[PDB]
Amino acid sequence: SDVLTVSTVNSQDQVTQKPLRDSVKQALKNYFAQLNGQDVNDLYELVLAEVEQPLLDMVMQYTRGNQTRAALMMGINRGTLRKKLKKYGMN
Amino acid sequence: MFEQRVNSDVLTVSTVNSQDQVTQKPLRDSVKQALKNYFAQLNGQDVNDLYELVLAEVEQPLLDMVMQYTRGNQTRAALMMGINRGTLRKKLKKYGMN
DNA sequence: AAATTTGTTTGTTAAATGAGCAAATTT
DNA sequence: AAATTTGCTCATTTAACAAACAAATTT
Repeated sequence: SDVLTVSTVNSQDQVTQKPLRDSVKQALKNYFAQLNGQDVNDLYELVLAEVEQPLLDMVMQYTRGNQTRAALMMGINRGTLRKKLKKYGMN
Repeated sequence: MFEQRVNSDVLTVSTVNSQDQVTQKPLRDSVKQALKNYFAQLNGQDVNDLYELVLAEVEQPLLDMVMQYTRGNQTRAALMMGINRGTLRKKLKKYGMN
């Protein structure tokens, strides 16, 4: 049914799968909670910043540094991929 | 004085440790493990859409959550995400949030 | 009766793309 | 020594943008 998922344990020590989208809902339920109406500004860039980096690490780890297969896996262009590598100084 | 909160620490999730103790790990680690899990279970099948897959799994709840916050208001939501109100309206359509 | 937000459009800017190449690098 | 990937470039398609503004809505 749904492919991006993370392991959760309940009080009965049962491990169990739960979408990543549910974790993001939580990270942000929390983000806002701990603000007290202080303006947010760049939340799109913030969330994305934190999602691109682990995606890039993990697909470069998988494709043994091969930038070319990485781009093909992710479905982005070799250029794009490089640019993003510079952005996070991952090169 | 104020204490440093690194960017990893700004979006965080509730994890339990080897001592049955609740603690806040970065969201980025949850993304890392989602993908680890994902590769393990792939078994040499070709992939061609992993960016668009991760993006969809992430934008959908970023949107869902921000529009709850602005009690449905598209203008503030776009100001507070940092994107043009047109993109926002477009992304919202993309997932039928209207 | 405001003030704001929506829904839609326009022209402009910025980003992403594909193709091409020599020169490194892996095979 | 052949095959592939890198590190550029250029040019082209596509997305994101800010600025409008009448019509609907919320204050």
